Amino acid sequence: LHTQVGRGLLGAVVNPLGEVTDKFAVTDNSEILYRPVDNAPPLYSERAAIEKPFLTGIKVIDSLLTCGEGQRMGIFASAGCGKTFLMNMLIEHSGADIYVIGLIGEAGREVTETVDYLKNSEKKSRCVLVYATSDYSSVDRCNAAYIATAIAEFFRTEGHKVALFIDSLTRYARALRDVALAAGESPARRGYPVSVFDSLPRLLERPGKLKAGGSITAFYTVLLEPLAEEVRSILDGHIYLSRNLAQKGQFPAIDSLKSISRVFTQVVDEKHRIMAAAFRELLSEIEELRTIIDFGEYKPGENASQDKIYNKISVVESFLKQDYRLGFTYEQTMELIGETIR
Repeated sequence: LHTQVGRGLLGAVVNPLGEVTDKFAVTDNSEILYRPVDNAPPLYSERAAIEKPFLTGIKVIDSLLTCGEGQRMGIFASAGCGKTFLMNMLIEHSGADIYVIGLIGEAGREVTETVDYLKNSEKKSRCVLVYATSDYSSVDRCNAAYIATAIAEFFRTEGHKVALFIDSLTRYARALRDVALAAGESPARRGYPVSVFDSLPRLLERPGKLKAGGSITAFYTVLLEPLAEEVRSILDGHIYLSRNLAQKGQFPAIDSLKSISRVFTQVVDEKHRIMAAAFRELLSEIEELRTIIDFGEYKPGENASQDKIYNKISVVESFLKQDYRLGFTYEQTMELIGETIR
């Protein structure tokens, strides 16, 4: 019910008991303080309105799905689809002050995959990893998410721009269902006033930007295969990783036409907003021609409008794809997308 926080956790891997068990980086600072894991959410009067962009360095996101400081964004994918590789990019190419990663219920050579990644990351000195493998109990698998959030909340009160990753909400929700059985309750025959099922919106309401402090921009992963629609109505947007786009060699497999950032128009300016709308129309026209092509109905020179759209497919695909080791500045992204829409 209380856990370690502070700058002394930077570079450390913490287990569901709040103990440091490993380090992927060692830091000068030793500050270790103690805070409760069940913090209340910010009153509406303490939250600031989301109005500043959280740049990710990912071209399709920064242009068409622009995130905001304090936003909570879902990442929806069937494994895999590359959900883990997209998050690695989000860590590597964004510009947060501090990254806090929570691996819930993952097999556990998965955690070493991530520790090893963090061990070689340029952001190693500003990450904290909280983990829970599959051997740990459902109470412990749940507690990893609560501990990661409390750690992130401390850094936000200190004024830091924090990014939080919970992977995954699905296995969290599964462990959450197991915990509910201990209380005698199931999704249909649920408890009141306290159900573990309503622990889900409370955990998700903790991110945001404080008027008197920093911000927590949170990314929650959801594994596709009903959990997704409730999380969908709680969050401020969702990124959809497509089984189709991965098989065709498009990474990141983000389907822009099925993804949205609801604060988009509050966090980019007008000259951005016009280019994004024009590009979204170009994608929609490319898909419609794909189905004309698959139907064997496209013939060059027959329809000048289709021919122009056809010759744009390669430059749009070139903009969409991104080498996972490459990050792009906002100016670079807007310059590239404008040439695409030219």
